[PDB]
Amino acid sequence: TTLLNPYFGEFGGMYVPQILMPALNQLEEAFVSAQKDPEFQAQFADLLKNYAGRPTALTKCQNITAGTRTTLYLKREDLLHGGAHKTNQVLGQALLAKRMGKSEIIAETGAGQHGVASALASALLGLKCRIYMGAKDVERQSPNVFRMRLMGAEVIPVHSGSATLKDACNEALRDWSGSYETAHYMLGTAAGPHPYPTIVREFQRMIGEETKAQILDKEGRLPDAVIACVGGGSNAIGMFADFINDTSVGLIGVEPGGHGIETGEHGAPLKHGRVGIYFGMKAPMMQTADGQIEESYSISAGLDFPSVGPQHAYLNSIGRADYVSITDDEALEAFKTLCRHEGIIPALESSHALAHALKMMREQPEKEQLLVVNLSGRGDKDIFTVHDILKAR
Amino acid sequence: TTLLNPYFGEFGGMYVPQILMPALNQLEEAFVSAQKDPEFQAQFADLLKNYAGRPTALTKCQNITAGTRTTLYLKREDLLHGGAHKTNQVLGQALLAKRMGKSEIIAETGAGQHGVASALASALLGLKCRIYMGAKDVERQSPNVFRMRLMGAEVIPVHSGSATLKDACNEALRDWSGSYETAHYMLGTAAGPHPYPTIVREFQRMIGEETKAQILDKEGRLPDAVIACVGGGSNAIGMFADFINDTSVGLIGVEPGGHGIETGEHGAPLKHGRVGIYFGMKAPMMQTADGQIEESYSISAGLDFPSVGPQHAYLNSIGRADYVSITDDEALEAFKTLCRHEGIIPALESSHALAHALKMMREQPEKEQLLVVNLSGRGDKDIFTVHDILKAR
Amino acid sequence: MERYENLFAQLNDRREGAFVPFVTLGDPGIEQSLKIIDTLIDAGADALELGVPFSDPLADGPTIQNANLRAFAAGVTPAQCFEMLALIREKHPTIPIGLLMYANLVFNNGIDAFYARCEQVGVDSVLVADVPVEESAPFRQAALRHNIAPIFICPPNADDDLLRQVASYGRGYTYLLSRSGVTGAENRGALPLHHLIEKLKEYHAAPALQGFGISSPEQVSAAVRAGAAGAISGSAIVKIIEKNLASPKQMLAELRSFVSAMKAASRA
Amino acid sequence: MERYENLFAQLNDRREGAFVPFVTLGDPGIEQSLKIIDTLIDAGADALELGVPFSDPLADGPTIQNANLRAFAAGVTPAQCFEMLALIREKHPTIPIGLLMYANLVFNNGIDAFYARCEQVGVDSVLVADVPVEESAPFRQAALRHNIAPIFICPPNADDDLLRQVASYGRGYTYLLSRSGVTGAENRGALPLHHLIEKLKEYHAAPALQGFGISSPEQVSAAVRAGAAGAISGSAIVKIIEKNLASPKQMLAELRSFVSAMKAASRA
Ligand SMILES: O=P(O)(O)OCCNS(=O)(=O)c1ccc(OC(F)(F)F)cc1
Ligand SMILES: O=P(O)(O)OCCNS(=O)(=O)c1ccc(OC(F)(F)F)cc1
Ligand SMILES: *Cc1c(COP(=O)(O)O)cnc(C)c1O
Ligand SMILES: *Cc1c(COP(=O)(O)O)cnc(C)c1O
Ligand SMILES: [Cl-]
Ligand SMILES: [Cl-]
Ligand SMILES: [Cl-]
Ligand SMILES: [Cl-]
Ligand SMILES: [Cl-]
Ligand SMILES: [Cl-]
Ligand SMILES: [Cl-]
Ligand SMILES: [Cl-]
Ligand SMILES: [Cl-]
Ligand SMILES: [Cl-]
Ligand SMILES: [Cl-]
Ligand SMILES: [Cl-]
Ligand SMILES: [Cl-]
Ligand SMILES: [Cl-]
Ligand SMILES: [Cs+]
Ligand SMILES: [Cs+]
Ligand SMILES: [Cs+]
Ligand SMILES: [Cs+]
Ligand SMILES: [Cs+]
Ligand SMILES: [Cs+]
Repeated sequence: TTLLNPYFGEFGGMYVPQILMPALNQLEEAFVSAQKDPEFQAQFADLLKNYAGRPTALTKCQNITAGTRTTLYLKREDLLHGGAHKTNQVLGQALLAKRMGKSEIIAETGAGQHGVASALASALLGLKCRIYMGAKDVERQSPNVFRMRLMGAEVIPVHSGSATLKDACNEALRDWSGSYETAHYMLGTAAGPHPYPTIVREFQRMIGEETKAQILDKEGRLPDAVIACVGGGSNAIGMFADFINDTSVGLIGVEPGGHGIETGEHGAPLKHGRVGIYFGMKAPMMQTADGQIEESYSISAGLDFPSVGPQHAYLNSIGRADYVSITDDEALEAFKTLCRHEGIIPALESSHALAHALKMMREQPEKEQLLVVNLSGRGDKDIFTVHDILKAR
Repeated sequence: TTLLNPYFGEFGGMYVPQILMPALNQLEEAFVSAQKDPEFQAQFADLLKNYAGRPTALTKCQNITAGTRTTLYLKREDLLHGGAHKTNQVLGQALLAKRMGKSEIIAETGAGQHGVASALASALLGLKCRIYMGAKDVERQSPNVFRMRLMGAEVIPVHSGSATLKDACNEALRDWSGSYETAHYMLGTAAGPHPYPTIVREFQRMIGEETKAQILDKEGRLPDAVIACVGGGSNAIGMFADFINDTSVGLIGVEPGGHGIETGEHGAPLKHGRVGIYFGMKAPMMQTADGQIEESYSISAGLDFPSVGPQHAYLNSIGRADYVSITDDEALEAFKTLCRHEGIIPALESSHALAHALKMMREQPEKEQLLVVNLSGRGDKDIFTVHDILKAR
Repeated sequence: MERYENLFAQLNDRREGAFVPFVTLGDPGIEQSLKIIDTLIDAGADALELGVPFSDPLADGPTIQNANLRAFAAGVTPAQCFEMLALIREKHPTIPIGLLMYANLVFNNGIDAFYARCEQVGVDSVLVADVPVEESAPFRQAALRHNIAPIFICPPNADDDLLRQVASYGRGYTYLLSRSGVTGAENRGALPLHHLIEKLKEYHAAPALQGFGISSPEQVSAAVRAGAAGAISGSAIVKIIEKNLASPKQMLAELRSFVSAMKAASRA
Repeated sequence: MERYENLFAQLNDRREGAFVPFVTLGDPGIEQSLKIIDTLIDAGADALELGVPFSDPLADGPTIQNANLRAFAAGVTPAQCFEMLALIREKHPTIPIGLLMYANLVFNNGIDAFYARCEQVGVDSVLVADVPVEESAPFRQAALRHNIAPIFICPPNADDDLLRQVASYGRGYTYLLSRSGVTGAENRGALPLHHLIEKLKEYHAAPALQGFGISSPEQVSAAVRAGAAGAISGSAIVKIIEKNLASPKQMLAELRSFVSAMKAASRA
């Protein structure tokens, strides 16, 4: 029994061990209560404004689109405190934890951005944070691991399974299944068991709300399409949510194509995986023929996740959103193009969204179209990844 | 003959070769014209808002000050596009260059932040950017050098003299003395020959204007003191300017004390140097007994400059501003404290300002005081510097 | 078949509890796992709980995580597990055989087809660790269509509605969790407890087996004395495998000694 | 003294231009620099322009930047430069001696004291490269109090107000820049030009010496033919030092040959 629908059509649900059901029910009840509480809303808005720096800008990119009939805006989540959109929802989840009387936070992280976001929110709000991270990721993300430790979080390497993100997800749930009475699990994307896909959407939806107000102000009309990269789905559902009922506005999600879909080395389960049940949800995922959860792949560590949030699978199934993929090389070219023509260094994750907008423009340069790309993060973290490839070229 | 006063009491002036005087006079005239031009003002405000993300937040830091009678706010220039306040004035100077009909930018840089800021502004606004950087700095600032190159700027190593910032300053002026008809010299701080100290103040003064409006809104009164680190003086004069005529508001500038003033390994010429004439100005500087320009020192590369803007020397001389110093170890402790208690990673430069505010609080914890620290930049760039020392501890 | 009902009737006739080991199928390889399982039975196991190696066993602590990893190092697949199961049943016609599954392996190639394959090889029950009663409908319906008992879990803090649901929906046995958290011998649980055991009987639930943290004979005895029909032990068994990888004959001797002691504790 | 006025009167009597080399004092060391300077004089230099090594010579291109660096490698200080100057004057009583200074070295220990020291050692002029006429008052006043000519610079695009100021304020000679940019033989300038030379004479300026980029005899001849009183050459001289560091006797022979050719070009 739940207060809210745990499914988006066939997708979603609460596929956790029975021991965790009361934790999910408690979290759902606290969320529903918080959403009706003007004091909670005011506290959350105050942190977003005065600590994180909302509203983020909406930047018109004129140099990129010169000579075409594309008008392109970037929603500047790269300017949010922490350098990515993740900060929005970790602030809201930290406030929910405190609402429930919890003093401890557990989080998973792959690339480390969610771990850093969780650590910063926990430092600000007086929570004791522990972060699980696959040992292979710990090795390759020293800068983020050091940030987490500077902010007072405990970073716990995970050596089981593939020692990457999915194994950290498992370990966070294993810990929670024994510690839920005192700890909140701060899940890092719009995935996992209900109520997380709903909570993360609602704590990211200011992205799209602001974009709508900003584009109305600047252009006097809604966008023809909003475009966002899809790792687990949080930044994309945050951009999309407020537009879902504006039926003229296209919603385009961009999964990582890695070395190419045909190589199998990609992270595009929504369009090229198979529905399964894992991490608490029924959703498309990267899996072997037998049903073992497979590793995904992208040049961008932040998009390298073997499933997708269930609301995206649902929006795809009904045709409300379209999903495409962008390869490593396409994302790299978009990264270089934004640096050189707009003076903005985008996250490699976000560069997937930008690359698809550039393709929309270049393929049909006399098509009149007003596009918004969600620039989910900044790309300082990526300059050496980009260096090391451009060096080998 | 000039339109504006080139001096702040005895400090300042236009100590450049005669060949450069017409370039300075042209720049002064274009600036005076631009300051009266509502279209220039509107264009500058539009870039600051929609590209750079102004206004920046003013964050109340409650955890840091718990148990004391200090109320501390941070002005969040770390949230500006580029991660430091430098972006404000490079946008204004790029617009002046275009006003004058110039298509090329020359800039100097030490730590590389000004080079990156100059490169980003030039990419956005269609200018061809070349950046001089001492060869020793090129070697130690690979991340920034790569950012500049990604944004399409030419980075030219300088091997003369000490192969550091002052030598890059010389080389920028050498180039300009032959190229001024087509290039603008985008000087990186509130120093150098008139009109630069004035222009850079006016293109940074929104820091203090916003702070004043924000603190009035939140507290109903002006701060007891505003505190800012001083490399060349731009972020500090940007914070101070709008408060100069509010005689109750203390203005505190913090120079780097390095290993300690008594060691001579510091960057605090305003309080511990000697007036000289160099880089176009009469100002306190780091110099030998004979008058050779000496190298300064700080853990923070961005504060490591052997002079100071002339308006700071003037404000000090009349007692309107007070200047203090903070050592490497004090700055490191402030960096760690802000990370752990507020979830904000500050630039090591800005950590000097914060360290002095923490001392103000800790030394006199029952003194009622409302303080604003200018958080000039974010400290992602510093995590390995901080790592490498905390590793050796 | 109803192998659990026959077992529990026989044990009741003897005022005896069940002792039920868990192992991972194919740990440390297929041939040694078959020998391990024969040893457990010869030493007195009343029933078996058998895991199919899964990439992401999120209800398991490190001991059983490592068992899954060893089976994968040996190339063990679900198809090989079903071959093993068919052979185990051909050797041992009455022992109840329960599988410990994760949902994706059941759902992968169709839920109905999974339970049909279980029926074909002679499995008696399936516990899907990451499907709570709230999500269980298609799993329990497919299990019952193929004469497989769907096993559900009663946590220590189970409220009345949950007890009612577990009692109504489950068959074969009711899993009584000793504590929150994940599998592991390093963490001893409760304190079944008695209230839950009594309410389950009131609601005509399948007989209770206590599991999680059961690593000693005294715990087996206590579980039965508290009114449970028996006890399950996994990590304590799997630790003997782990400890003796290099010594497969010693492994079998230690398993036999341990299981014999654990089973002795369940007798009246 | 007025050594420049006497020189220019003598040269005028002969319908002759001045040839004035620049070198950095103490490049490549004190003793070799003294020999270099004696060589320049014996080869026909009419006057000297002599740089005091400075950390930040922002009007100098690479050739002279490297001269300053060599002098610093030899430990050369301003006090050692003044010792050199006193000795040069004791050897050569009539040759005009001009210093090329940067402002901080003049201002360092007091402007008046600097020009007093120049008078004491027998310097005739000081050109402070980074003090424009607009900032020159305390420098020119101190120079004149100590019987030192303050040298000012006329750029190629000098307007009438600037010509008037340079003509009024300067003494000894007027520096006529051949082009924008910084010192260097790699960049030839103009085209003095004639209009400027004529306006300077109209305003009774000190006689003009053309400098920047003068590296060949033909340029010396052209400067004088255009109405300048002579020409200054620095980088071309300093390049001979740089080229022959390892061969100090060859260095002196090449300097002599070059200066002799350059001076020959100034004769009627
Ligand atoms: O002795 P231990 O502590 O290793 O416990 C062994 C248990 N093995 S099992 O197959 O019964 C078993 C039963 C239920 C499990 O998870 C669930 F409760 F969520 F469903 C996991 C394993
Ligand atoms: O022959 P080059 O091109 O090396 O020129 C040599 C000039 N040496 S100098 O001392 O007259 C001399 C004169 C003026 C200078 O700068 C100023 F114009 F800004 F004042 C610098 C050097
Ligand atoms: C984490 C991350 C993403 C991908 O995660 P989503 O939940 O799909 O938004 C994308 N962009 C950036 C910058 C990220 O840090
Ligand atoms: C460059 C820099 C400074 C020092 O320069 P000022 O001109 O004194 O402001 C301080 N803080 C940060 C973050 C910088 O990047
Ligand atoms: Cl459904
Ligand atoms: Cl085009
Ligand atoms: Cl951060
Ligand atoms: Cl369209
Ligand atoms: Cl559309
Ligand atoms: Cl799907
Ligand atoms: Cl003055
Ligand atoms: Cl305290
Ligand atoms: Cl940047
Ligand atoms: Cl006060
Ligand atoms: Cl005060
Ligand atoms: Cl001073
Ligand atoms: Cl034992
Ligand atoms: Cl020659
Ligand atoms: Cs366009
Ligand atoms: Cs993905
Ligand atoms: Cs306080
Ligand atoms: Cs400084
Ligand atoms: Cs017993
Ligand atoms: Cs001649």
